[PDB]
Amino acid sequence: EALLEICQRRHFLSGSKQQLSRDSLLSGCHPGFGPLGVELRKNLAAEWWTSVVVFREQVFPVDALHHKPGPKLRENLLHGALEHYVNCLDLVNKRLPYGLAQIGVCFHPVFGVKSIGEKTEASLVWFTPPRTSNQWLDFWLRHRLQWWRKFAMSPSNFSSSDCQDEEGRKGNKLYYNFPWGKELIETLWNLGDHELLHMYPGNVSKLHGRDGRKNVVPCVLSVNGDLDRGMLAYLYDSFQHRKVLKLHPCLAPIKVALDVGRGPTLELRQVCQGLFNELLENGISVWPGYLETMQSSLEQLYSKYDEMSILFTVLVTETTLENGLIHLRSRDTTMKEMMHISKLKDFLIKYISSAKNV
Amino acid sequence: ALLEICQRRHFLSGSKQQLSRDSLLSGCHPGFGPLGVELRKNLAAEWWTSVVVFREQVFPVDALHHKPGGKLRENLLHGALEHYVNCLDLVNKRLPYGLAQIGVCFHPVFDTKSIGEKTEASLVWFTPPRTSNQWLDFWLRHRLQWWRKFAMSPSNFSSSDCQDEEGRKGNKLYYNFPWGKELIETLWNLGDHELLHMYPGNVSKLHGRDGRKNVVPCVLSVNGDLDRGMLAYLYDSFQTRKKNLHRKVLKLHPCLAPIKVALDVGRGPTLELRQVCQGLFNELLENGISVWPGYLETMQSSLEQLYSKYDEMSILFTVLVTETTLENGLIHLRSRDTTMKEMMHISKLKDFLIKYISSAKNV
Amino acid sequence: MLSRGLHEQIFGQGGEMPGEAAVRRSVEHLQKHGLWGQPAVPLPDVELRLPPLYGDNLDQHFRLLAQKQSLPYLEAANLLLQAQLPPKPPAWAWAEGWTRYGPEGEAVPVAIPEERALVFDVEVCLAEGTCPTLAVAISPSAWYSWCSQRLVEERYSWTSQLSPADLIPLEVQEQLVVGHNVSFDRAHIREQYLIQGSRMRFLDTMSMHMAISGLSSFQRSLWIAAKAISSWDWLDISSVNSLAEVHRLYVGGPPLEKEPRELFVKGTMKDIRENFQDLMQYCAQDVWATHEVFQQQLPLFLERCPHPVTLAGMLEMGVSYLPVNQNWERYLAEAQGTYEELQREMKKSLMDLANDACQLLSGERYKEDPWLWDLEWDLQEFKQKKAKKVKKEPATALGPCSEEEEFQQDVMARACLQKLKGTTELLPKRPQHLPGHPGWYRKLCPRLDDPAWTPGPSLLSLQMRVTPKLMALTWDGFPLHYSERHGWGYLNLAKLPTGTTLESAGVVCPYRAIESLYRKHCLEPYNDVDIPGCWFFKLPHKDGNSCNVGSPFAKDFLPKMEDGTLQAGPGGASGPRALEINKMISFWRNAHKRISSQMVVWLPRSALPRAVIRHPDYDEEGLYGAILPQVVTAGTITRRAVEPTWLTASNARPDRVGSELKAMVQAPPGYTLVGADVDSQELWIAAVLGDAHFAGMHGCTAFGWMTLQGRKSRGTDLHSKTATTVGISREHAKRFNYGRIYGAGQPFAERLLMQFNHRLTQQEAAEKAQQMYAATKGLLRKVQRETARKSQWKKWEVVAERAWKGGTESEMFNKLESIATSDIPRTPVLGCCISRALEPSAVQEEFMTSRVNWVVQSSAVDYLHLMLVAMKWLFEEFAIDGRFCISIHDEVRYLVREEDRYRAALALQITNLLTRCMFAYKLGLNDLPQSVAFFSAVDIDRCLRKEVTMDCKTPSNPTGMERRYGIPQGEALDIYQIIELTK
DNA sequence: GCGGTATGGCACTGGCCCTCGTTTT
DNA sequence: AAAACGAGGGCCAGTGCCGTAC
Ligand SMILES: Nc1nc(=O)n([C@@H]2CS[C@H](COP(=O)(O)OP(=O)(O)OP(=O)(O)O)O2)cc1F
Ligand SMILES: [Mg+2]
Repeated sequence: EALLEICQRRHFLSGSKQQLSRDSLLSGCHPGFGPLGVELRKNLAAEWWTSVVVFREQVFPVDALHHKPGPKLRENLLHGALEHYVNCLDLVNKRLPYGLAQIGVCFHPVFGVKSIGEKTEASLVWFTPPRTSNQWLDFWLRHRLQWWRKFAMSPSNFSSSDCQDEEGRKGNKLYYNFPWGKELIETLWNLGDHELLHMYPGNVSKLHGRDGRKNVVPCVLSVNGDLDRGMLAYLYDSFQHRKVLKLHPCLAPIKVALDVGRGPTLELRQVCQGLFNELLENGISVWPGYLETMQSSLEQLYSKYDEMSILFTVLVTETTLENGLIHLRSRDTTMKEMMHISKLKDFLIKYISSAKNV
Repeated sequence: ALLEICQRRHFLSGSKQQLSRDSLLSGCHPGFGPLGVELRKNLAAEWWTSVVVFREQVFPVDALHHKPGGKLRENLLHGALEHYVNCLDLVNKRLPYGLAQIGVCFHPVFDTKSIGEKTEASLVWFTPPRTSNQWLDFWLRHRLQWWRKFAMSPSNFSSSDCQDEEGRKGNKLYYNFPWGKELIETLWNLGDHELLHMYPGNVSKLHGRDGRKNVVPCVLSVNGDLDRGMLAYLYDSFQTRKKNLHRKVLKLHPCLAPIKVALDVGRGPTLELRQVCQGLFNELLENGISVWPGYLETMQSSLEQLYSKYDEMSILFTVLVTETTLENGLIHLRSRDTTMKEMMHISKLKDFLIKYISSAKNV
Repeated sequence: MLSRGLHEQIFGQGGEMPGEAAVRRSVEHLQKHGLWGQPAVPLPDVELRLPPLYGDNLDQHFRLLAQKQSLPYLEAANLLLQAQLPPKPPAWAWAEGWTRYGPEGEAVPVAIPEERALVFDVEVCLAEGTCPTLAVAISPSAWYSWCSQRLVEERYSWTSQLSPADLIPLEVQEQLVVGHNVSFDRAHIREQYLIQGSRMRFLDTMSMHMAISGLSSFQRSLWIAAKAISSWDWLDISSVNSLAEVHRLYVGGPPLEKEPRELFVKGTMKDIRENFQDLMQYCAQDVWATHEVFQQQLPLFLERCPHPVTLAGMLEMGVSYLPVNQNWERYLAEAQGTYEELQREMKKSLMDLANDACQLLSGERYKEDPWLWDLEWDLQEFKQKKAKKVKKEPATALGPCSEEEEFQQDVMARACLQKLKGTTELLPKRPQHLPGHPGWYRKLCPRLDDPAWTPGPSLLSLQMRVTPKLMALTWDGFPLHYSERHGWGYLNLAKLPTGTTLESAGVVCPYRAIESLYRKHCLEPYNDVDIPGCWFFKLPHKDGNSCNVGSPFAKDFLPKMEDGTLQAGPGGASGPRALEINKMISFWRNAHKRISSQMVVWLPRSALPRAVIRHPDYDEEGLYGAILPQVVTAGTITRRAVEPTWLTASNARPDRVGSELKAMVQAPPGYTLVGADVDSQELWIAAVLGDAHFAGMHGCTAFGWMTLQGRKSRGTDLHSKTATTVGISREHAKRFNYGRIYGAGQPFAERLLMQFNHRLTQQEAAEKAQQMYAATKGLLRKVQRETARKSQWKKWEVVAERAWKGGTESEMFNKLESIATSDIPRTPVLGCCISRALEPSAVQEEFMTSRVNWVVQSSAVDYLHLMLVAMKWLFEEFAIDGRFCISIHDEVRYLVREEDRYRAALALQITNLLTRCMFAYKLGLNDLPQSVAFFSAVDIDRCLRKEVTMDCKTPSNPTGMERRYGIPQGEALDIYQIIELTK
């Protein structure tokens, strides 16, 4: 709709005129991403790795090869995690069931001639005994659903479906309502030991891990989420005469932007540079609109900063060079406020830290 | 050339015996271990911090791994060059400005027929022709400075001034491995040739405001192999005469170190208020510091064993929780740089770790 | 042509003054000495139309010039002397700008205090400087108090604008400002930073005090100790340069009170306004005391320094000017970055060595370490007190699953954790340093509650006394030590006994690892104490040392580090590299404060010469500004310049970090600096003081002939002739000669020449004995040389003859002592007496060397003044734009423009010629040699430096940065006359 | 029989004064 | 419960070596 056009003028996506359709975006075919989309994906992947690093006991990060080891590109992100299974058995001391998480750029064929598409997906291979495989699968189902639910503006938009077959005893797929069509966002399967037993026969005496004075070949849980589809999901979830993207604070790429109000004066640039350094010193993404070079209107400026999903806009007028007061302006409430420049850092940090809840 | 056993025992690399210098320098290695990919993670993050974030006019770019028209990309420079116009639109034609990206590249290699992939962090710096060489020297000095820190011996990393076949100036960065120097990062000043070839029609969409006039941007480029860099720091961390007493430990910089602290349980056995360890664990990971859990263990062995086990993993501090700490509140601590027992408080330990890393980042 | 060297001059037709007997004695002297192998190489004579002389001699020329150049300022000073003082106001006005206090101390709002002359002392809050905040100035008419814009609470942004105090009056005579350390106040003047100007000059009471009754640093050291038989008679006739002290000296009134809180340097802007009235009062007391002191000093100074040349010379010497731009800020940033990097590397290596050496604490294995056994090695674990009770021991008091139903057990463990946390805080008190680590390691760490805490062991040094012993091997030995001196180095049988006993309890001292280390060293008390290196057992004593001071630590022994002995381990070339790192940042370590804090005011595009704007340079949004060097006009000795930063500014070395500091003073576009360096001044001065005393001509001495014989251009000077003996070129030979003139001590010349030549002591001693011929000879029981033909006699009464003393043969030290024996002014020529504390009247005086040095260096400073007034005389008379001066003792650089540079260099040559002719005339005859009349090197370029070609370290590429090049000069500048119409 | 004239910095040290715990109404 | 004395760390100035220039 009118969302795909505000992602072009605000550089969420790459420059395109024909491959800007929803079908091409759902496809791996690209025209990749603009800086905003890249930062959004990086924050998303960071929160993904954070939502699995808090998980007890221990999950080890790995990286798989992209091409075929014997000469070709990878489709799934399971094989490379299965290759490092026997190795990562030593680090866990073969003690308990354990997993391996990894985020990578996987490929898939897209159909004149046919081409190839890319997608950045995050996978988790959870090795666990067959008797406690299904329960842990339901566990991961709940935790992943809640994971998508946290940063969501609406929990009803994300759905969870159950399924099964002959190869997979029980599997679950996480869908997302658009609502132009519910789409796949993440797959959760419960593959048997067959996949692992196929690449190590044998003598298979290495594969079985200890499970309380018991030797047993572990069943394999296949978690596989898409961060591109997730990015688009949150983008469509944030789209709200107003055209403002209300992305989650912890997820939003740029969370603050500061310009000047008084005419082009060096001192204003000095103060703004100071605030720039102070805000970047505490890990706060800030857009520098004080460069500037003209500072035309304020309404189209706020419109631009709202289409870029900036949490707070800051204005450094000439009064700031006297009292230190500065012009804040929210996004979710769009309230024109004013506060001292020294208490800005603490306010932003506290506001970001207050968004940490489940 | 014997620390490999330390890399296999504690997985900073693969456990395969076939890990020759060629196999590691070509990028044909089966893959890095968890500690290795974590080390590379923190190294790449430290790149991203001291290249993209602090310096304005630099924005992240997402280049694809292939071409729409099988072989892949050899460098992530071209894909960044493709995003020149839009990134010019978001900067309002204010050059100099750059595009940075950390992506894995694929290099064809004829083993004397295979293909070796390796992670590379590249930055393409679009700069006016009037100040091309100045920015070249600037980035040379700053990249070299970025690589000379974190090192226990900065004298190994060197730079070389070299010219192109046409005459274009450029600089290479080397690290002194035990078998000789090796290229780890390359800097070149491309004379706006490729950009002219990419946009033959309208060259008006390429003009960037130098200040009082719009000019055709000269294309600077710096590509840094983070795999060879990770191996370089991995070698630099490891120790060499009349020391009279030697211990096995790799001294990685506290910033890029894979696992920061290591929590364990002492005395031993003690049940069952050991749930405090979980508290300290989540409290630690909440602040973003890596903590190794020493709960479920088969040892039950000499303290020297797991101390050396932690020093082989370059773990900064070893925090020990015993029953006396359960009584008062003063846990034990053993630094890696200087093996010495030290008592400390809990939240004081947290803030000590945070301040340790934060100040380590500084001078 | 003629008389062995003279040029065509119109400075007096006669003249000889032949002195046939005298020149016969000189020729006979120079024959037996003996030098009679003349090279006969006539220098190219120059024929040019000299500027108009005023007559009769050049003495009255320079006198009239100096008088007319300093007449208005003398009038103004006289207006200050006969000034009737109006009383201090009852209250100070709290308003921005100037406030005039006239009748009954009323407040009259004024922008600029229009006065002929006034006293001045500015104030500045150091907490957020260097911007002026307060000022007080009294005048022969009324009082004035200036307040800065710091009266309104704002969040200012200091980029050093034109905020400093305004003092100069507009046109569309004239000014004189006196004050204690007047240069500092000058640096806070709004109109002194402009490229053009200025009519306003300054008079320093500190410099004046130094000229009248000054004293040496050695005298200062024991003057303040007042809290060598007749060395305490000058204690009450002179004083230190402090304001309270100089006031207690020249006024002798009640002791002025100083600020007890030091609020301008200790406190912030907040606590200043709270005590504004008081601080204003203090400033008023300061300017008042300064006024009194000035009033009492002016006639005294005029008496002791009768010649106006010194006056005008002191007037122009105070108005220095250094033009700069953004490249200054770039220089600061780059140099500081480099410094922080090298320091980071060094401290990283050292702390790495300190960390891996901390492991040998367990168990008691440090006692075997031949380097690490002197220090603490402590093990603390304190402390706690009992509060829990009673009578029970607190020291001893594999199942697989998948549970998650206890979702809130995490917050249970959290609650347990926090509840456990806040119950131990009251057990200790003040967080001490880490007790687990040894004492030597505790001292080598920053405090935990320190705002600038860095991880691990910091404060590593270089140049400490722990770390050098921590690693370094010691001169073909193993241990190094310190007690009264560190490891002995640089700056008929003898035996010494030995001993070894135990008694308990002292620290254990190993001496087997030492012997074994010596074994390992040679694997590739006596004997081996002379030339080889070895350490004994205990004792401790010298037992074979050359230096009588010691050297903690060896920081300038690179050739004695890159030749084998000595080296370090572990290990390799880490030693010489560490020494290199030390040598690189040696300058920036002891100057970075003075350089970074060195303020600079930027002038906008509205207050600069538009003729520069017309010049094809802006440059690209570039900021142009300047800084006044802030120099004390006259400091001992003799009345030389004294400046904290720019006088000790390092030269252009490819080794030092901030070595570019000298070449950062970049002249504005359209302008260029033209300067010159006197070659040579003090040598030729001594020469003249010899030949003029011996006879009439200039080449009638053994020493005074070689000075004016060599040419630096494709030739060999006297310094260069002594440097090619060999010999070491060239500054070293200069510091050998000039050190020989002012006391050629045998052991000093020994260790010096041996330090510079690097050889063996015997041949060196032979060379010295060969060179000691110059000072030889000299003069009941006594030295076997008197006025009688023989010393041996029987009961011969001659106590009336033991009053004469003087050397013989080559040198002329007899005259330098002749000026050092007079109990009367001793002022040659000119011609100004100094210090009632060094004058042998009522002084022992036992300060001979300082007085010889006083003579020759005063000749040098009067030379400087003469150069100044001469350069000023033909810069205003002719169309030569840019009169701003930048002088460093011998060298002097003027800020001219690109179209008047050659004529300015010509002015320099003329100046040098006239000054040389002055020194020649003041002793006779007016005739002067050839290879000494004109400058040999005249630097003409954008930034000032040493040689015309300049390389550097920090920016690596000099011309790579926006620079130009230099031009040697020369003989080609002798074609552009002083007249405007040239070329 | 004595190099001189200046400017600074850093490390080391010991004495002044404060604080805080230990010992004491 | 309440008064007193010794141990620890910071602010202070002095001293010993070194840094540079002219
Ligand atoms: N160690 C020194 N003692 C000195 O008294 N001087 C005196 C101080 S002033 C006078 C000028 O110093 P310079 O470095 O210019 O030495 P110079 O003039 O004799 O020789 P040149 O002109 O620089 O070639 O020499 C110099 C020294 F290096
Ligand atoms: Mg000189």
